[PDB]
Order: sequence, then C-alpha cells, then structure tokens
Amino acid sequence: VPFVEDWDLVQTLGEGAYGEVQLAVNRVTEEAVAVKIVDMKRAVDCPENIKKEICINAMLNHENVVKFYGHRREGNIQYLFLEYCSGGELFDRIEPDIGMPEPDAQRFFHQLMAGVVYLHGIGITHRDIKPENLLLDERDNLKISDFGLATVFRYNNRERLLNKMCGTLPYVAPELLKRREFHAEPVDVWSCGIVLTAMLAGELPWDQPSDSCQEYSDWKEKKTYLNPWKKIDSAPLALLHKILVENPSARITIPDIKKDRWYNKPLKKGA
Amino acid sequence: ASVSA
Ligand SMILES: CN1CCN(c2ccc(-c3cnc4[nH]cc(NC(=O)c5cccnc5)c4c3)cc2)CC1
Repeated sequence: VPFVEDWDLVQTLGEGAYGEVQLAVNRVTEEAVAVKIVDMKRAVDCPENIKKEICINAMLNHENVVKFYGHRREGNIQYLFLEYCSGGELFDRIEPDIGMPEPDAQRFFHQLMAGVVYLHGIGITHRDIKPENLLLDERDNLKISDFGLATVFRYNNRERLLNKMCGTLPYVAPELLKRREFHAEPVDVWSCGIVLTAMLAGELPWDQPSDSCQEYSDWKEKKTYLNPWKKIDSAPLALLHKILVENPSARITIPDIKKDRWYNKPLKKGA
Repeated sequence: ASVSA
C-alpha cells in the first residue's frame, strides 16, 4: 500500500538531554505512535547506551509497559517507534498538595505493580520509576516508560547485585546512598512507594533518604502527624510503612504488597 | 518534519 510507511511528526511530547519524543501520525492510516529521536553524536557512549535500551525494549511485551514496535537508523540518528499514550504523564494527574482520589491512586498502584512484577519476572530493573515516566493511555491505563537506565539483574536464574548510583534522589532507595552493592528489586519497590506517597499527598516526603534530611529522620521516628503522612488514610499509610523501610532485606516484597489490606480493599468503581 | 517506517 503506497505511503503506509510515512509518518508525519506533529507534536513534541517530551525533550531532554536524551533527545526528544514526537507524536507521529501515519500518513495513510492516521495511526498514532510516539517516536523517540536520538542523535548518537551527542555523547561518545550514546551509541552503546541507546543500543542497550533498544535491546531491553525488544524483550518487553506487557500491557503496563510502553510497547516497542521497532527502530530505524538514519546515519547518526536512531528512531525508536513506541506505543503512544494519549493521557500523558501520571505526573500531571497529581495535584500539588492534594494528590488524587484514593481509589484512583489504588488503581494506578495496581497497574504499576503489574508492570513492575512483569519486568522483574524477566530479570529487568527500571532504576528510575517516578510519575514523569509512568504514562497513561486513552483509558487511563498505566504504562511504564523510558528504559534508558534499565538493566538486567537476573540472567540464567542467577542474580547480579548492582552498584551503579542512578535514579532520581527523592525516589531513590536509601541503600544506594549507604551501601556499595545492593539488590535490584527492593530499589524499584521503594521508588513505587514514593510514587504512591505523591499520588496520595501531592508532595514528595523528602529531598533524599538520608539521616541528614530532617524529613527522612522524622519518618524513621514515626512522626506521622506531620505531612505528607497526615494526609494519608490509615490503610494506605500501613502499606507505606512496609514499603519505606530502610533495611532492603526487611522491606516488603511485591508478592506481599499484593496481599496487603489496602491493596485489596474494594474502592474503585469500573469506568 | 517526517519519518519513514
Ligand atoms: C501539558 N502537556 C505535558 C506533556 N504531555 C505528554 C503527553 C504524552 C506523552 C507521551 C506519550 N506517549 C509516549 N510514548 C512513549 C513516550 N515516552 C518515552 O518513551 C520516553 C520519554 C523520555 C525518554 N525515553 C523514553 C511517550 C510520552 C508525554 C507527555 C501532554 C500535556
């Protein structure tokens, strides 16, 4: 069918040092996809980096992960064709100092756990989960995006401990700031707990999880009459108490988050 | 701006 491979770039979806993502609409079918555009000339290692990110994206196929359709190289430019999520970023559904309705946060939290369980099941950790990277489709289904920091932590049934310091400070687990090596899975569980805090309170609990940060010390001392905790009902707060545990070995795992009381409370009506 | 598939 002539022209079915032509796509018009009609809108900037996102921009950053990594490059940009544009909304692409098919010339013939008007199908919409997002196209991430990367100039491999921007950094000496961008070549290996983007190659790794495409490798990882090729391994993924889950309803709560941004689908990867393929890629094309044009000289120094790499074009990644990705699932377009018309509801934009979860970031923009979080009202400052309010958050969002608890049942809505619970449904987004269920979908985030589903995508994270999927990734960990195939041995991939994301390493930078935050609202800016959790996208929404036309029906508000959540899809994890941006595997630019993703890496394999399990291969051939053997776990590799991680040591790279990466992520975003307000969402990063405390063991990355205190230990030379750490397990991957608890770090992604932690950032999911900060995302839940933001969805239910509309504010991040601390600049970083270190004793030097007063807000983090206050949490460790269970001062839950202070914000953001005072804004969170008791049932989800009990779940946050299990997720935001400094020792990653005592931190709740996803199979136990799935058994949590708040997690299983009927709260949200179907669309 | 455009791209081919
Ligand atoms: C106010 N205005 C703010 C922006 N909104 C807004 C609306 C839609 C989208 C958006 C939509 N679909 C997408 N598919 C893949 C994306 N990004 C990626 O895969 C990706 C991104 C960075 C690095 N690596 C990968 C992506 C981003 C973003 C923002 C629209 C409303």
